[PDB]
This record gives sequence, structure tokens and C-alpha cells, in this order.
Amino acid sequence: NLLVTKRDGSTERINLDKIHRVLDWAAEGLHNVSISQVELRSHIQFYDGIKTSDIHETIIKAAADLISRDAPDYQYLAARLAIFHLRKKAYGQFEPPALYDHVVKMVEMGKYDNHLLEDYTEEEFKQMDTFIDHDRDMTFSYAAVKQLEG
Amino acid sequence: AYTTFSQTKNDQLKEPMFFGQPVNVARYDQQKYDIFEKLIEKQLSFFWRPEEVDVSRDRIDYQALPEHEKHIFISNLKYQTLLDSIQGRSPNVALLPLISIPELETWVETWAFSETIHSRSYTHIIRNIVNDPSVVFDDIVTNEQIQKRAEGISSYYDELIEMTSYWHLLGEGTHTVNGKTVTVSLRELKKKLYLCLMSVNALEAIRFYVSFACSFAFAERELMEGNAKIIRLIARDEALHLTGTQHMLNLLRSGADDPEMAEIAEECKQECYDLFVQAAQQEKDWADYLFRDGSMIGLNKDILCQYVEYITNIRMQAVGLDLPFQTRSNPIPWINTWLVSDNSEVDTDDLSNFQL
Amino acid sequence: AYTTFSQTKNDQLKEPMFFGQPVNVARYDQQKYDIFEKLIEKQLSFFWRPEEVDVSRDRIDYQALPEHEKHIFISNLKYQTLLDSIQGRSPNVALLPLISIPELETWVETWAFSETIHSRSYTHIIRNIVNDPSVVFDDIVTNEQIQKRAEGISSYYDELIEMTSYWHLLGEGTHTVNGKTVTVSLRELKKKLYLCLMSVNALEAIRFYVSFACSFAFAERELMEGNAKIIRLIARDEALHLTGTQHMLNLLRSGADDPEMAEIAEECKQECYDLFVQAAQQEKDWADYLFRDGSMIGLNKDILCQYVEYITNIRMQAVGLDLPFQTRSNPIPWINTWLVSDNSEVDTDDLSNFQL
Ligand SMILES: Nc1ncnc2c1ncn2[C@@H]1O[C@H](COP(=O)(O)OP(=O)(O)OP(=O)(O)O)[C@@H](O)[C@H]1O
Repeated sequence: NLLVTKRDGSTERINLDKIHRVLDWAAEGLHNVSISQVELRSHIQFYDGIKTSDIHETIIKAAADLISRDAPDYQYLAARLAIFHLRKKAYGQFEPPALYDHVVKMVEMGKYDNHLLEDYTEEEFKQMDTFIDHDRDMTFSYAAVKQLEG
Repeated sequence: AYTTFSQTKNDQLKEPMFFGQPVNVARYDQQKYDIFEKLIEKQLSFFWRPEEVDVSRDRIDYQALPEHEKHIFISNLKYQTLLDSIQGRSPNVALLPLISIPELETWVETWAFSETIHSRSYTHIIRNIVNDPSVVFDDIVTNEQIQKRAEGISSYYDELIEMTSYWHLLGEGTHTVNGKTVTVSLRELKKKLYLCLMSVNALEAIRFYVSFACSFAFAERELMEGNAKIIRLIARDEALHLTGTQHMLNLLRSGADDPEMAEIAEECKQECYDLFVQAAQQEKDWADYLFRDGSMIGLNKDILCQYVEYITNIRMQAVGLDLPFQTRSNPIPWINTWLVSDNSEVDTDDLSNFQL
Repeated sequence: AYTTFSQTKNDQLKEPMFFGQPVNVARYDQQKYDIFEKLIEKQLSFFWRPEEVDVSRDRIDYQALPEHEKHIFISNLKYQTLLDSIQGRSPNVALLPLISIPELETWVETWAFSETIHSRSYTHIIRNIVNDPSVVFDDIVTNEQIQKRAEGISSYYDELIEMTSYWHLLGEGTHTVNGKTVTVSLRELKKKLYLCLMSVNALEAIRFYVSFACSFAFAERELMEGNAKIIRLIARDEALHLTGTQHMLNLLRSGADDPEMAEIAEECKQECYDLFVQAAQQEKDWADYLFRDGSMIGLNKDILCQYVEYITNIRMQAVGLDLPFQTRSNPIPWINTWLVSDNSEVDTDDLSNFQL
């Protein structure tokens, strides 16, 4: 059979379909964007125990390489494929945790300054969570996105 | 009555596309429609022998390609094999007896001959990548996906064979044999043509061009090279085909050649539109037969389907028919690769004047 | 009934030369008769375009060649022009519907296509050596020597067109239309073939080969080069033709393929013999039409006539027919050029012993 190594760590058989659906999520509401194009562009080389992360990585660069003047949307196409990876590589899951919960977690990790947990009570935090529009992450053009990743 | 040589001296210049005194002499000094003449020349120069391109590296490829993939390629090849196998004879018995002008005639025989090559090539491929030719051939004749369209278009030909036959063997109105009355009407035959040919524009425009994105798919994967090389040439020689199928349709609908047909184009407008849109669907299904076991790193059922819409949407905008499939941008642009032309001053002078 | 694709899976290996379920698929993995397959390959490799060989030097030649000679060459060219013009379509409507095995099929379409080239070439010649193409063409259709054989052989085709047509459009025994009873008998069609093809062995063996000695005559005179160059190639591609016309005749007469025909060969033995010997005469007369005004430095009525006997005498010894024309030695051997592969010890030891 064929193998694959989900970012989770566990193993799986190759599911050629699951890829397509991903590109779709991106091509959603776009034009001049060929779902089949990016695939062949990427010359994604399969080999046993390949990590799912790496596989996903390949398409990101591939879609970014098809960002031509004639294909302005591709800039946003790959952008969506990118935002996905990031969020999941920091949250375990596609939907980020509540403002409060997160702020605290990262505090004890040395990454966020506890300075906030003191100047803002849980209520105020959970309130600000309302203003937060995670969906705005889907309004980035890959150019900007890549910079954010550093 | 059909005569291999017509006695009469008849000025071809005026003979309609079809239904005209059978061409007396093979001349080329002139033409009524320069198009046909050119299609012949460009084709003649496109001549090529399938044995030329090497198939060695391809052999190991099939042996390696996964099962869900092996199916995709051997299956789509069977589909092509049949299309031309029939197309080869088809143009020759169905149209010839109707041919009325020289330029068009020579083209037909050439058009047909061109297909024979594709037929020969497909054979040269199978022997290389498979162990037994027969097993693959005997299936192209008796198979569930294959036969389903096989009879579809192949019917239009068999029809214009009998229909047109009674127009010569027999006159018009009613003749009764064995208690059966069969009518031959001139107009009843001019339609059995206009519809039978719109079936080819589709088999040589959308039906085949769709079966190419599949073969060229492995090409962008560095697999089954030989086939891609041969298939490319196929598409090229094909370009000339559908190109003519249109010039033959457009001029027959315009009436600039056949006044009567001018009307038949309106009372068949909806008729032809049906076949086009309908036949197009047959293809979308075929994909399932290939991507049934699994998808391909190059494309899957989803993608391939989008193509049929993009191609048929324009393919029909040429013949003059109405557009049914939604507009789109070619899902595959990588395919174009295979249908393109296949192989210091200083002064105080100017300064003095400025007033900072 | 004629089907562009037969539904049935039928083992071609056994399908007779003709009268067999219409070929379902174009395969080449095998054959029942390797001959046909080869004829295709050798022909395919013989491909050539008439425009290749230059015709410039030839132009001035015609302008110079005497009147009694100018006639000889423009006249014999008109004769060739017609032969292939018809032959081109002929093989395709007359035989195709009867074709029953794959190898033979592909050959037919190729055989026909090959002629289209000769037709195109003759045109490329006329424009060069004459001022107006039409004037020369319109004559090949309406002329006293031309029409006389024109209808002769061209008839056999038109016959197998209607005859074979009723065999599909209709069954057997008697069908009456408009007070007229027309019989279709299987055997009545198997003869309308064996006789119609023996008419080709002659048009492509003796009728044409005789029309070449005329063109190659100017060649040995350093005149009308271009034509000789083109004509040579013609004869070569032709060799394959009559070669097959025999293999198709011999195997049809042997019965090793078609048992029924085995008998038809005897009840037609005299029948075919007539056409051969009879048609042969038509040629001898043609000479008079050329050597009417005057003879040629290369040959005259006398010579050219002897040829027909020498060629037909052997040409028939192949098909199996009886020999009527007297035996002879080729009057012209110079013609072969164009049908061959066209581009000190001293001792007292041994002495001491002799006894003079
Ligand atoms: N079985 C698989 N075979 C091939 N590619 C896969 C497979 N599973 C996921 N992928 C692809 O790799 C990428 C990674 O997906 P993701 O970021 O969601 O992490 P994951 O570990 O693969 O979790 P999951 O597969 O359950 O969604 C996706 O683009 C997806 O298309």
C-alpha cells in the first residue's frame, strides 16, 4: 500500500483526494486559478513516511510561484494555503483558542509578558475576544503572510 | 445514381459541398473553397510515422505506475483506440458518395488516411507497455463504458449509409417492398448529414481533446513519454480535422453554398444543440471510470470534468450553437504546451542660469 | 446491414477477404495475411510529395518539342490523369463496405490515398508546361479517345455500388418496387467483385505501365525530366498496387479463404479472360491517337504495340489466366531503368628429373 505521516504523528495511507479539497478551500471564490495547475507545478515527490506538513509545504511554494500578472488571484490563493499551516502549527487545530486562555498559556511559556494578565481581568479579555475577527486572516496577500511567519 | 466518374462536364466551381454530380476528374488547378485545399497541404506536411518516436523508457513506466493510475492510462487509451478505428472508415463510406467538389474530395480521403496512422500508433504503444495486445484489444470491443458511447455516434454514420443509399438506388416519395413503405426525401437526407457531421465536430473537437489531457497528464509527471510524444502529433493532425468540420458546417448553414440547407440549419438548431450538450456529459462520466479506484497526482474527476465545460463552451461558440455550459477559465493551462506548434558632463553653461 | 463499427466480437483471423462482419476495431497486433500489412509499410515509407521534384527545365521542353510529339505527351498525360482521378475514390466506395479483415482495410484507404498524390502531381506538371490548366482538364472529361475506355472500367465500380448496396439495404431473393423485381443473390455479388477487381489488376498493371513507356520515352531523349522523375515514383507506388490486386485474386480463387469463390473462379475463368485480352486492345488503339501526326525518335505505333503484348502476356500469367497474346522479348528494355529501386624461382631441384 502507500503511506503518509500526518503532522499529528500517526500514520495513514495516501489519500490523493484530501489534497484536492485543500486547494479547493483556497481556490474558493477565485478565478484564473487552476486547482490542477498547482499540483503539476509542484512536482511533489512522494515517498513513504513523508510528513503531511512537508506535503502541504510543497503546494504553498508552488501556488506562490504561479502568482503572475495574468493571475493576480494566485497571490491570494497561496495566501489561504499559507494562513492554514501557520494557525495549525501553533494551535494544534484550525480555530485559535479564546483570547484569555491563550494570553495566559503563552505567559508561563516565557513568550507573552504577564504584564497583561494584571492590567486586564478575564472579563475584559473575553470581551475583547468579540472584536477579534480571526476571519481577517483570510484577507492577507501571501506577500505579507510570509513576513508574518518570521 | 452514384458514378465513380460522372460523364458530364460540370463546372465544379459551383457544385455544393455535398449532393452534387460526383467529381469527374481529380484536378487541383482551382477550388471553390481554398480552405479544404490548405487542410490537405498542411496535413501532408504533417505526415509522420508512429514508429519514429521511441517507446522503450515507456515500458518500465507502466510497470511502475500505481494500480489506480495504471487503470486511468490503459483505459483512456482504449477509448481513443475505438474513436479513430471507426473514424477511419467512417468519413470514407458516409461522406464520399455525397462529395460534390474536388478540393473537398481529396481532403476526405486524406482526412480518413490521417486517422489510420493514429490507429497504427495506438497499437505500437500497447505492445510496448503491455504483455499481450489481444487482451487489451478484445476489450475495446466488448466493454461496459466503451460500448455505451461506441454505438452512440457510430449510429449517425450507419444511418447516412442507408438513407443516402436509397437516394441513388431509388428515387423519391414512396417505394413499397414486402408491405413496407420507405420514403426518400431530398430534404430528409440533407438533415441526415448536417446532424451526422455535428457528431464529428464533437468527437474530433471535444471527445478527443478531452482524452488528451489524460495522456498529457502523465507527461507533466515525467511518465509515459513516448505516448505523450505520439499523442501530441495526434492532436496536431486533429486540429485540422475539427477545423474543417466547422468550415463544412458554417458554409452549409450560411446558405452561400446550399440555399436549401440554410433553412435546415434553423429546424435543426435545437436538434444539434441537444447532441452537443448531451454527448458532452458522456465524457464527464468516463472520468469516474478512471478515478474510480483513485485520483492522480496530476488531476482527478473534479478537474477533468471542469475541462469538458471549458472546452465545449467555446467549441460550440464556433459552429454557431448556443452556449449551455457555464463560462470558465481553463482549469488546465499546462495542456497548451502540447497543442502549440508541436516539435560625466560638466559645464557652467547650463548651470549658470538656474535660480535656486 | 453495414455498420461502421460491428457490435460483435468476431475473430478477424478467420474473416474472409470480403463479405465479413465489418471491422470493429483498427488493430495491427496481428494479421491473417501478412501481405497487406507489408504493402502498407512499404508504401508508407515510399511517401513523397510531387512538389519536391523541380519542373522548371521541363517548361521550355514542351515549348520546343515538335507538334507530332507535343501531342503524344499532353495526350498520354490526360489518359493517366483520368485513370487515377477515378481510381482514387473507386477503391473507397466499391471495396470498403465489403472489407472484412483489418489488415486489408487499412491497405485500401492507403491504396486510395496513394492515388490522390498522383492526381495532385499531374496537376503540378500541367501548370508548368502549359499556359492554362482548365483547357487541358476540361478535355480529359469530354474527349473521344478519353471517354471510350473511361466508361469501360469505371462501370464495374458503379455496379458493385448498387449491387452490394441492395445486399445490405435489402435481403435476398426477390423484392419488387414499382412493378419491377430485382434479385439479390449472395453469389450474384461475389462475382460482381471478382470481375470488378480483375479490371483493376489491368488498369494498375497493364493500362498504366503502358502509359509509362511513353513518358519515360522522352526521358531517354533528355526531355521532360521533371515528369519522368515524378512518373518514376508513380510506377513504384503502383508496383505495390497490382501486387495486391493479385494476392487478393489468387487467394480468392484458391478457396483457402472463401470456399464459395473457389467455384466462381471457374465459372468466370473465361469471363475474366475476355476482359483482360479485350481491354488490352483498347491500348493498342490509343497509340494511333498519339502517333497519328507522326512517330517519335524513341518509339512509334509499331513498338508501343509490341509492349502491350509482352506485358499483358506475363501480367496474366500471374493472376492465373490463360495466355492469348504471342510470346515475345521486351521490345523496350530501356524502360527497366525506371522501375528498378527508383532513387623468379630457380632451382635445379624440380628440373633435374624431367626427361625431355
Ligand atoms: N492521507 C493524506 N495523504 C496525502 N495528503 C494528505 C493526507 N492527509 C492530509 N494531507 C494533506 O497534507 C496537508 C496537511 O493537513 P493538516 O495541516 O490538516 O495536518 P494533518 O496532520 O495532515 O491533519 P489531517 O490530515 O487530519 O487534516 C493537507 O494539505 C492535506 O491535504
